[PDB]
Amino acid sequence: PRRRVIGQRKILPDPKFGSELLAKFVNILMVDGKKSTAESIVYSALETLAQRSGKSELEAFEVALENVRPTVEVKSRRVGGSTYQVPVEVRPVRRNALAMRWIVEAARKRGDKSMALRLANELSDAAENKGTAVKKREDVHRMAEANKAFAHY
Amino acid sequence: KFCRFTAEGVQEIDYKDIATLKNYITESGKIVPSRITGTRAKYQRQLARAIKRARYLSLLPYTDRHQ
Amino acid sequence: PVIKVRENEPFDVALRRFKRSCEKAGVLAEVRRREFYEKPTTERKRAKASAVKRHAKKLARENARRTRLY
Amino acid sequence: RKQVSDGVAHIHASFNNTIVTITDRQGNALGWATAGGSGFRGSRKSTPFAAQVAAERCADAVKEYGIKNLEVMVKGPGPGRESTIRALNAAGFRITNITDVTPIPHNGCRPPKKRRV
RNA sequence: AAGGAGGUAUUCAUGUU
RNA sequence: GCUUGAGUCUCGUAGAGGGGGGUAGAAUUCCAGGUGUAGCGGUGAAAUGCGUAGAGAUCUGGAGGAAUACCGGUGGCGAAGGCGGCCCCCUGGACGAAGACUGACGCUCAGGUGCGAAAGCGUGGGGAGCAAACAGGAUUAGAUACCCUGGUAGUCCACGCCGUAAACGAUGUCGACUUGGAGGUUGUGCCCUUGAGGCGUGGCUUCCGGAGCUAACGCGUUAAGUCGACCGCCUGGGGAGUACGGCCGCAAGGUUAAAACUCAAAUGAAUUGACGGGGGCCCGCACAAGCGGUGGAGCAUGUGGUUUAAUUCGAUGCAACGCGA
Ligand SMILES: [Mg+2]
Ligand SMILES: [Mg+2]
Ligand SMILES: [Mg+2]
Ligand SMILES: [Mg+2]
Ligand SMILES: [Mg+2]
Ligand SMILES: [Mg+2]
Ligand SMILES: [Mg+2]
Ligand SMILES: [Mg+2]
Ligand SMILES: [Mg+2]
Ligand SMILES: [Mg+2]
Ligand SMILES: [Mg+2]
Ligand SMILES: [Mg+2]
Ligand SMILES: [Mg+2]
Ligand SMILES: [Mg+2]
Ligand SMILES: [Mg+2]
Ligand SMILES: [Mg+2]
Ligand SMILES: [Mg+2]
Ligand SMILES: [Mg+2]
Ligand SMILES: [Mg+2]
Ligand SMILES: [Mg+2]
Ligand SMILES: [Mg+2]
Ligand SMILES: [Mg+2]
Ligand SMILES: [Mg+2]
Repeated sequence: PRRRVIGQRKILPDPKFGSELLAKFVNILMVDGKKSTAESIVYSALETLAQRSGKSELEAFEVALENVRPTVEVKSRRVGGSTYQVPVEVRPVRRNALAMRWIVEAARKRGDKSMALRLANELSDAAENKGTAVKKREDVHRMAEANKAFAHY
Repeated sequence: KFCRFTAEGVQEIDYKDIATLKNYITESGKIVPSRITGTRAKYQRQLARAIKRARYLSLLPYTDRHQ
Repeated sequence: PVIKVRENEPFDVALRRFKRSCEKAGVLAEVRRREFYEKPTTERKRAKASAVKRHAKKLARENARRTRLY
Repeated sequence: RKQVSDGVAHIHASFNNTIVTITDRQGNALGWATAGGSGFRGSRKSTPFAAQVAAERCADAVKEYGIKNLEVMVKGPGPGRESTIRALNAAGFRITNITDVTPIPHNGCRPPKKRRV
C-alpha cells in the first residue's frame, strides 16, 4: 500500500499446543479452507516426529524450523537502469514464514504416500540437515553470496 | 573574515617570510582560497605572487609529490 | 594526500582519515573535469550560469524569509 | 625469494580495470594481479569486488617473498580505489603509508573531445 | 548514492594533532 | 576677453593591457635500461588495435612539443577582437589628491586609414597531445553519423594574404537632468585607529526596485526615463544578401547590390489547453510481498473465418466476444 501502515492480523494459538507458530504452520499447510484435514495431518506428523527424532513435538518442530530458516535473501532493485540482484536481511517473522513455507512445499513434492508421513519425514530430514528444504535455504544463501558484490546499492 | 594583513597594515607580502606563506598554503601545497582564508582581494593577489616566487626559489614545494 | 598510520591508530580510522584527506584535496573532481576537453565557451557559460543560480536563490531566501508559511 | 619484509603496493585503478603491483622499495616489481586475470570481464571487471579479488590474488602471488610491511600508493580514478586497501589489510599486511599519486597536469596536454552519447 | 544540521560561514586561544 | 568644457604639469595607485627575451614544475608522448609476466586497451555489450621479438604496470635516465592546476572571483585590464605560471627589457591607457598652467584649443563624422576570434591561403620551419579528411571495428532495415581503435592537413613558430562570426548588452558616439537599496573593486579625506572600527568623498562594476517609458516581455541615474548635436540603417514574406556590373583577393571568396515571378500573410510578446524518452508531489490489487488461476488436455459457450439455399440482424481496443438472448 502506498499509504497504509497497519501491521499483521492477530492469529489465535493452536488449540492442542498453544503455539502461534504451530497455528501458522497449520494455516500454511491448509488448502481450500479445509482446516480439519490439515490439522489432523500436522498433529499425526508431529506425534510421529516426536517419537522418532526426540522428546516433544514443539522441540522437534523448532529445531527443524531453525535448520531451515534463512539469514539473508535477494531482491531485484532497479536503480542504474538495469536490475541488480541485491542481498537483504530478512526480518524474523519473515524468517519463520519462509521456513514453514519451504518445509510444506518440500513435503508436498516428496514421493512418499501419506501426507503426514511425508511431513514427518521432511521434518526429521530438515532437522538432520539433509532435506530439500535445507537445500533450498543453502541455495538462496549461495546465490546471495555470489551476488554479494552489490550489497551497497 | 578577519583579513590578517590589513590588521597590521602590511604593504607587501615579502615572500621571504615563509611562515606566513605556510599558513596560507594547504598540506598538498596548493594555495588556500581567499573565500576560506578571509584575505582581501589585493592582499590575496600579492600573496599568490609571493607564493609563486617562493615556489620558484624552492622555499616552498609546488606539490607534496615532488621530492 | 599523504597519510601515515599514527601510533595506536586503528586501520578503519586511518582509512576514513585518508578518504577525508582526498575529499579535501578534491582529486576525483579534478581528474573527472580533466577527463574530456571542455571548450572555453562552455566553461565560461557554465561558470556564469552557476553564479546566477547561486545569487538568485540567495535573494529568494533572503526575501521569502519574511512571509507567513501558515 | 629474497625476503625483504617491506613492500610498496601500486594500485593503478582506471575506470575500466584495476592493476595491483607489489614492488620493492627501490622500484623492482615482485608480483602483480589484475581483474582481467581474476576472470571478470567488462561491466564486472569494473567493480570494486573485482579489485578486491585481484588484490587478494596479488598478495598470494608475492606470498613467497614473505613481505610484512606495506606502503600503499593509490593512483587513478577507479571504481574501487579502496576495496584493494581493505583486501590487503584482510590479507594481513601492516599498512604503513596510504598515499595518493594521481598524476594531475598543470594545464598541460589537451584532453580528447567530449563524448556525444 | 541515501538521511540529518548549520549557514551563505565562518570568529571559535594556540598547543595538541 | 573669461573659466565651468577640453588639455598640460607635480605625486601616487591598481590592472591576465601590448611587444620582445629568458626561466620553472606538473603532466602527456617517445627513446634507452632494470624489475617483472600474460594480459592490456575499449564499450551499454564487443571487436578492430597492442603484447611472449616481453606488453600493460613499476623504477632510473634522456629527448621534444604544447599549455600554465591551486590562486580564480557575475574579480581585473583593453576601443573592440581579446588577455592567465614566474622574472627582466621596451611600451600604451585609466584613476585619485592637492594645487599651478593654456584659454573653447570642443562634439560628431560620409569618403579614407588602421586594428579586427576561429577556420582558410602562400613561403619556410616545427610537430608531444588533440584532431576535419581517410582507414578499420561496431550499431542499425539502411548508418556515407552518433560509439570504439588508428590517423593526415591543421592546431604551434616567422613573415605575408584573407577580413568574415549569435564580432551580442542582438542596445551608435558625446553631453545635461531625474526617487532609492544591497553588494564588489580601486583610490582618498576626516573622527579617539577606544583593536579588526565610525563618518565622508571620487572612478569602474553586479543585482533588486520607484516614477516614467514600453506591444508586452522588461529597462529603470551604467535607462529602453526627460532632452540636445552628429552619424549609420528600415519600408510585407519568399526570390535574396542571390543574379549582373564594379572594386578588393594567389585562391577560397569578401564588399556594393537588383529585377521578373510568387503568396496574403510572414512575424513579436503574452494567454488557455494538450503533450514532452522535462522537474517535484500524491493516489489506486498499479507494481512489490503472497494465494489461486488462464495459456497445455477434454467438454460447454460466444466470436472471427470458411461453408451453405439460408447459416437472420446487431455489439467488435480497453469500454465487443456465457454480449442484446
Ligand atoms: Mg575515450
Ligand atoms: Mg573596463
Ligand atoms: Mg566609413
Ligand atoms: Mg588561424
Ligand atoms: Mg600555414
Ligand atoms: Mg608547412
Ligand atoms: Mg575519432
Ligand atoms: Mg585519437
Ligand atoms: Mg556582418
Ligand atoms: Mg565575442
Ligand atoms: Mg548587428
Ligand atoms: Mg569617433
Ligand atoms: Mg531592474
Ligand atoms: Mg555575394
Ligand atoms: Mg555569408
Ligand atoms: Mg560581385
Ligand atoms: Mg482494493
Ligand atoms: Mg505480479
Ligand atoms: Mg485452449
Ligand atoms: Mg475475432
Ligand atoms: Mg454476424
Ligand atoms: Mg456487422
Ligand atoms: Mg461477458
